[PDB]
Amino acid sequence: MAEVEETLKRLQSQKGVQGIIVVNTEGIPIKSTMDNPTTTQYASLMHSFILKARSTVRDIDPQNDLTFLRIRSKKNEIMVAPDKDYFLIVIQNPTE
Amino acid sequence: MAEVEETLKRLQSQKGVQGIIVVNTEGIPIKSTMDNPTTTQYASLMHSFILKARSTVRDIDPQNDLTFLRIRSKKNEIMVAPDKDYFLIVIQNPTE
Amino acid sequence: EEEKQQILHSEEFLSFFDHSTRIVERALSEQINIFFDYSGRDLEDKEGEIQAGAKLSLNRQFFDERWSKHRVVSCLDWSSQYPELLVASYNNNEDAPHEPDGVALVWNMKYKKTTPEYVFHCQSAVMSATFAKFHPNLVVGGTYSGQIVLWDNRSNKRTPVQRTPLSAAAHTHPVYCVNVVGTQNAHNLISISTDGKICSWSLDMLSHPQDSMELVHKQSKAVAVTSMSFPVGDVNNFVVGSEEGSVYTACRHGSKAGISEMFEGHQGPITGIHCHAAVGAVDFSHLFVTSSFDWTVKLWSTKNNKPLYSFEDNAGYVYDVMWSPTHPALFACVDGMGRLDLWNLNNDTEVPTASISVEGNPALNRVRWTHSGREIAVGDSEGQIVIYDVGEQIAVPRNDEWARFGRTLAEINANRADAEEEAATRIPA
Amino acid sequence: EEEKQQILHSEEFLSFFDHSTRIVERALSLEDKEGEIQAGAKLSLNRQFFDERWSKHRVVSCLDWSSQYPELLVASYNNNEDAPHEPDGVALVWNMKYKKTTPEYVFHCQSAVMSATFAKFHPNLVVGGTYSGQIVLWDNRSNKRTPVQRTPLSAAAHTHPVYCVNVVGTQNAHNLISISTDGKICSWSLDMLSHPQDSMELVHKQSKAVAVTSMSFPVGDVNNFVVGSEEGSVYTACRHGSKAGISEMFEGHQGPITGIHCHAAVGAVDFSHLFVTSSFDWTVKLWSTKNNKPLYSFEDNAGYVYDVMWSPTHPALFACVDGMGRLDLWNLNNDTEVPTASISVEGNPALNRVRWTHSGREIAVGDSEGQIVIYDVGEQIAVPRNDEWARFGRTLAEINANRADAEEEAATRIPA
Amino acid sequence: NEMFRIFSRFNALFVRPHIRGAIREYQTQLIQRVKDDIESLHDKFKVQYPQSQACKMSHVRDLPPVSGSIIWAKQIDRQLTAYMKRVEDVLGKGWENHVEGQKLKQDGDSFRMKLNTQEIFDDWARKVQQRNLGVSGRIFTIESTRVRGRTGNVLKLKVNFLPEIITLSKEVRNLKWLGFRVPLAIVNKAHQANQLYPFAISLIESVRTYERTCEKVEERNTISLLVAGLKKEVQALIAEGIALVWESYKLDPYVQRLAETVFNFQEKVDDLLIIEEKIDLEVRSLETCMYDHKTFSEILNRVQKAVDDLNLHSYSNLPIWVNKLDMEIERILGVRLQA
Amino acid sequence: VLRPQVFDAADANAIEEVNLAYENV
Repeated sequence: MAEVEETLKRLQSQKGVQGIIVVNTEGIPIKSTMDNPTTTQYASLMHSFILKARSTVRDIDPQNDLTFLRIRSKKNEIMVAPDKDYFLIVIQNPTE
Repeated sequence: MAEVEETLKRLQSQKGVQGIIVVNTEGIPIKSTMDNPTTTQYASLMHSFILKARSTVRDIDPQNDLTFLRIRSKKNEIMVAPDKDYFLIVIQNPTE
Repeated sequence: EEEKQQILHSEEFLSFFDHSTRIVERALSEQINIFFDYSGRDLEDKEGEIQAGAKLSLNRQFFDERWSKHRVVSCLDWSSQYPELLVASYNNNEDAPHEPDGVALVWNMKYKKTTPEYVFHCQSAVMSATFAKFHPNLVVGGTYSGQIVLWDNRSNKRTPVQRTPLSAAAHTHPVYCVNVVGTQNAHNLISISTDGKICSWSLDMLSHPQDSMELVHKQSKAVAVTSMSFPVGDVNNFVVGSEEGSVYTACRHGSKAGISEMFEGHQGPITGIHCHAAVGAVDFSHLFVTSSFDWTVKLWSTKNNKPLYSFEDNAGYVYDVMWSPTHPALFACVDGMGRLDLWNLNNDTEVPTASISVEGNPALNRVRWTHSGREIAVGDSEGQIVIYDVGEQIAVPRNDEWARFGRTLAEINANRADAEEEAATRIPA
Repeated sequence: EEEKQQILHSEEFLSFFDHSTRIVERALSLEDKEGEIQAGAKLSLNRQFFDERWSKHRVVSCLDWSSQYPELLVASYNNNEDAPHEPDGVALVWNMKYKKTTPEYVFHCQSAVMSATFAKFHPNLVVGGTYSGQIVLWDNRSNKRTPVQRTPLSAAAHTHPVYCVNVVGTQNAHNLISISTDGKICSWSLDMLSHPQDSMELVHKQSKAVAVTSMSFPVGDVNNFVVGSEEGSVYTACRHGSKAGISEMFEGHQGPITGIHCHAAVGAVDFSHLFVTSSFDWTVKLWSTKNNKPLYSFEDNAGYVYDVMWSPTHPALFACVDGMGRLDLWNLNNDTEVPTASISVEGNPALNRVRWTHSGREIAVGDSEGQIVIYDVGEQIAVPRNDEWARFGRTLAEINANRADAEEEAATRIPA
Repeated sequence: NEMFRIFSRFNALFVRPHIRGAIREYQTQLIQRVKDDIESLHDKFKVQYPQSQACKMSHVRDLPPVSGSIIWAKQIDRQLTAYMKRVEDVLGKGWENHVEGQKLKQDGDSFRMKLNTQEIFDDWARKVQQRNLGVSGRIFTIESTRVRGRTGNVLKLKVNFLPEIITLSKEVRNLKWLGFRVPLAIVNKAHQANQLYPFAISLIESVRTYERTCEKVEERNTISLLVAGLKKEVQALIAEGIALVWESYKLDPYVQRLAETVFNFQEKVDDLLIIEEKIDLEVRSLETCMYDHKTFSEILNRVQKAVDDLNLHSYSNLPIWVNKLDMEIERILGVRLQA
Repeated sequence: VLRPQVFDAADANAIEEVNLAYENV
C-alpha cells in the first residue's frame, strides 16, 4: 500500500517520466502517473494488453515468471508488470 | 562478408542468451539447426506475443518506434523487438 | 477503488509488489544504454591520472534520508553468503526522534541504488550489528540497552523479529560487540556488553544465551570491553580492549575462561582494533594491532604485553582500524576526520601506503571492507559514504610477501630490539 | 537450409542484425553439503544399480556409456551364471538423469557376453561381443531384444574368446576394432557385420603370439594402440598401415594385464610417452612408451586389481579398481605411494570394471554382488588445470629423475 | 605398511647413526608386525583358492580353475618373496642373517612349501594325464540324458569335445605364461582340439540356439503348428548334422548351413512372436469387444491385416492355422451372440 | 614431515640449524 506507493514514487522519482501506471485488470489503474481520463484510457489499454500478455505467455510457457514484462520501445519503455490481483505498467524512458 | 555470422555468434555467445535464431519475416524459424519443433513453437508464440505487443503499441499509438520489448519470461526472457522483415532472437538473462 | 486500496494493503499482494519493485530495480540496474563505446577511448585521461593515485577510487555512496539523518554508521558487515551486500547500522535518530533509535540500512554492491534491499527498524540504537555467517536471510544486532534483536534480510518487516532477553542477568550494559561465531554445526552467537557480559547466545533461542559471562580481571576490576576481535579457529581465544586502555586476550573455555592476557601500551580508550586479517604463505596468529583515542595506532603480539609497533602518525584521536584481509602489509584505519590510513608496511612503513584524511573531517566510525578486501566502505556520521576501490598493484600481495612479511617482522623485531636496548642503556646511574 | 542461409545473408537483414546485436550487447553488458567436495564428494557412490531382473545370478559384462547421450550409461551385465534358465546375454542401462533402474534398452543375446560398447559414432545403436567370442550389435531404435546384427565367431572369424574391442573411429569413419582371446585385431565396419572392416591375428616376438590382457589407443591413434599380454609382454600395437601390429612387447609387469588405459588426461603437459598398466600379480605398474620398463608402480593389495586406467582429466589422478574391495585412486602430485582416498567396497565386494564420466564428475565401480554403484566425483583434484597439468608434467619429469636416481642409488648401494 | 613408511622416511638418513639404537629397539616391533603379516598370509592361503571371491572374479577374468589356482599360488609366492625382501631390507645387512631373521626365513620356506605350486601343478598334470581323452569325427554326440527324476531324455547334442578340454587348452596357455612343464603329446592333442574349437564353438552355439528354438516352441505351441515348415527345416538340419562327421572335410560348410538354419529359425521365431502378440491382442479384443458393429468391423479389419501379414510370412500349415483361428473367432462370436 | 604445504617453530629452528651448519661448513 503506502510501501507500494513509495515504491511507485521511487520508480517515478526519476524526473521526466511520461507515465507509470500501477494498474488493474478492470481497465482502471491502481496508481497511474497522468491525468485521470487519459489514465483510465491507458489503464484500459493496460488491462487489455495484460490479458493479451498473459495469454501470449501461456502460449509460450504457462509456467513462467507471472509478474512482469517490460517493453523498452523507442517511444516509451513500457515496463508492464501485472500481479495476480493488482497490476502495474511503467511506460517510461529507455534510459532508466 | 561475415558481419551477420559475427553478430549471430555475439548474440549467441552473449551472457544469459539462450539462443539467437534468425526466423523469417512471418516469424517461422528459418535459422534452426536444432530441434525445429520446439524452436518453431517458441518462434510462433513469440510472433503471437509480438502481435499482442503491437496491439498494445497501437493502443498507445500505432506508428510508434520500438527499441526492444523486454519480456520477462522464466524459460527465456526476451529483450527482443520483432518486425516484418526477419526475426533474430534477442533473449538474454538480466543477471547476465 | 476500496478494493484496489485493500489489494495494495493486502499482505501477500503488497509483498508481491515489493518483490516486483525489487526485480524492477534489478532490471533497471541491468538497464545499460545502447550508444556505448566499450573500446576504452574515455579512459586515457584516467590513464593519464592513473599513475598518480589509482590505488584509491571511491565506488558509490549509499546515502539516504529515510533513516540516514542523525544516524552514524554504527557498524558495518559484508554478507558472507552474498558478498555483494553490505549493512549500515544507524545511530539513534536525534533529528528524527519521532522515528525510532535504530533502522538498519543496506549498502549495496550488487546494485547502485539509494534504496536498501534490507532494513531492520527498532526503537533501540544498534550498537553492534552482525551479519549471519552460517545463515542466508538473518539479521541481528546490539541494542543501546543491550538486548539483541533479530531480523531477516529476505523478509518484508523491518521490526525486530525476535529480541534477546533484557534483564540484570541479561545484557544490562550496551552490547558493544557481537558476532556470528562457532562452527557450522556447533555455532555460538557471541556478544559483548559494556560491563563485560560475554554473551554467547543461540540463533534459535532469544531467551537463554548459550554462554553468558560478565568479565573482570586484575583483581576482578570490571571489564569495559572496548576493542574486540578473536582468533580464527580459536573460539576460546578472543581479543579484548578497555576504555581504560587495557588490552587482554579472552578465553571462552577453560578454568580461566575470560580475560586471558593483559596488555597495555595505549594512551586512550581502545578505539580501533582488528585481527591480522590476512592469511598467506605465513602464519602470523601471534600478532595483531590496536588503536585508541590518543592519535596513535599500536601493533600487538600474542606474547608481547608491550605493544608490538606504533603507527602514531595521526594528528587526532583515532576511531577505527583494520588489518587487510589479503595483503599482510596493508592495514586500513579510520578516525573522526575520515583518516583512511591504508598502510602497507612492506610498501610504505614510515608513511602509510594510502593515508587519506577526509577533507572537512568526515566522521569515519565503523567500517567493513570487501570480502576480498577489494573495496572498503567508509562513511561520515552524517552519511557521506565512500567505498574506495583498491589498486591491485597495491592491493594484491606478492607470493613471497608472506615470507617477506615474516622477514619484515623479524626486521621489526631487530629494530625494536635496538629500541629496547636503547631503553635499557638509557636508564642512568 | 539454403533459404534460411540467404535470409541470414541478406544485406539489409545482415546490417540490421549487426546493429541490433551491438545495441543489445551494449544494453545487456545443504550448507554442510558443500563442505565435502574434496572430503567425500570427490568420490560419492550415488547410483547403486541392481535390477533383479538382471541382478539375480548374473555378473557384469563390461563398462560402457553414451558419448552421444552423456546422460546415458550402459550397464553391461554378464551372463546369469547361476541361472541357466535365464538367458546368458542381455543388456542394461543406467541413466544419469532419470532415476530408473530399468534400461533404456535391453540388448538380449543367447550367449555369455564378454565385452561391449555404446556408439557415439552410431547413436541409434550399440554393439557387443560374446564371452564365447561372437560379436553382435543392437539398436535402441528397434524392437527386438536380441542384437539384430550378430557377427558370429567361427574358425574364419575370431574363434578365440574375445575380450578387447572398441569402436575405432568416429562417425566420419568407424572401423570398430576387436580382439579375440588370441587377439584377433578386427576392425568392424560401421554398417557391415558379415565382413569386419579388418581382421588381424597379430603376433610378435618371433611371431610368438600371446593373450593380450589389455589394450589402449592414444587420442586419435588410428595407427596405434596398446597390446598388454596376459604373459605380461606389453606389445606395441600399431593399428593402421602395413606397419600395424604387435611391435614391441614391453615388460613392465609381473602378471596378466589387469587394468590398463592410455594416458587419457588432457592438459598442457603431453603424456604421449606415458603408459598406465596393472598386472594380475597384485601389482599395478605404470609404464612408458619409449622406456618399455615401468615408470612407477603401486601394488598395495595382496589380491589382484579389478581395473586400472589413467584419469581422463587429471594427469595426477587415476581410476583403478582393486580386488581387495577397496577404492583405488591416487593424485600423483598429491599422493603417489598411498592412494589419495582409498575408500573400500561395500562389504569389500568383488569388482569388475569402472567407467568415468565424460565430464569427470562421476565414475562407475564394478560389483559382482549386483548393486552396480557409481561414485559421484568432485573437482578437487580430478579437474586438471593446464598449470596443474604443467605441475603434473613437472612431477613426471621429477619422477623420471627419481627413477634415474633410484637406478644410480641401487648401482652404488648393492651389498655383496 | 608402517615399517615401510618408516624405512622410506629414514632411507636417505643411513649416514648419521643417531637412530641405530632406536632401530635395534624397534626391531622387536618390526618382527612382531612381520609375524602378523605372515599369519595373515597363512590365513589367506588357508582360504581356498577356488573359495576366494577373488578366485571367482579371476575365473570371470577367463581364468580356467586349475590355472587360477596356479596363478593364486604364484601371486602368493610373489607376495611372500616381496615380504621376505622387505624384511631383509628393513633388517639391513643380515636382515635374514640374524637369528630371528633366519627363523623367519625358515618359516617363509615352510610357507612356500605349503604354497607348493610345484605340488599343485604335479597334481594338475597327473589329472590331465589321467584324463588323456581324445575324439573327433562324429562330433555331434547326441546324448539323450534322462530328465531329473523323469525319463525324459534331454537330447544333449554334445560336440566332439568337452568343456574340460577347452579349459585344459586355456590353462595350457596360462601354464605356459606361468612357466609350466606339460606333456608334448597332450599339447599336440590340445592344438588339434583348439583347431576343432574354431567350428566347435559354432556347434555349441548352434546347440544353444536349437535349445532356444525348442523353448520358443514350448512357449508358443499355440502357433507352434504355424511354423511347421521352419520346424521341418530345423529337423532336417538336425538329421544332416547327426549323419555328418567332422572326419568329412565339409564340417565347416555343414556348420555354416546349420548356422544359417539357426539364424533363419531365430528370425522366424521373432516374426512368430510379433504375430502372436498381434493375435493375442485380437483375441483379447474379441473377448472384451464393445458392442459396436463398427467395432466388430474394425476388429475384422485388423484380423484381415494380420492375415495378409501371415500370407507375407509364409509359415507352415497356413490353411490349418486359418481354420483354427476361424474356429476361435467362431467361439468368440458365439459368446457375443449369447450376450 | 612438517614442511610448508597445504606455523612450526621447532621445525623452523631445525631447518635453520641445518642451513646454518651447512653455511658454517
